[PDB]
Amino acid sequence: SKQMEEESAKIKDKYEQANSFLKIMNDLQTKTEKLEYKKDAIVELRSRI
Amino acid sequence: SKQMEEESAKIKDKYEQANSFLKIMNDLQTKTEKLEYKKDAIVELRSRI
Amino acid sequence: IADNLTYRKNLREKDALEREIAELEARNAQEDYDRLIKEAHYLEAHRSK
Repeated sequence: SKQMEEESAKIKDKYEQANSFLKIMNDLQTKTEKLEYKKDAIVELRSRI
Repeated sequence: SKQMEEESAKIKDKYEQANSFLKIMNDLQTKTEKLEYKKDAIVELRSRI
Repeated sequence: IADNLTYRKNLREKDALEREIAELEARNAQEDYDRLIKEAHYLEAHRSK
């Protein structure tokens, strides 16, 4: 039971790091599409002026 | 044991439904950001045209 | 007039986006999935016991 206590703490930590980098990669995809539409906007900007 | 496999199968179906809803709302938040940047761009489009 | 054609197409693009956002907001999948995942978790606990 004590063993399960410490390894439960460890797996909780593993979940914390997993979620912390999962949100990071999700934001990375968000920034990717952000750069895409910003490039489209810059295309329109060079076209207009 | 039969109870075990039936429980596992129905919970797996529940998993499939949950994952479908999760990806649906993920696309929903993506569309939310889409609306955000699209209306931002539309503001400048109306500013010039 | 090129700019005005751009304005027109942007107008209907914005209208389509405004329709889609309203529809997917009316879907309201977040609360439904919250209920579904609560049920899933409790059923998983039942299968575990």
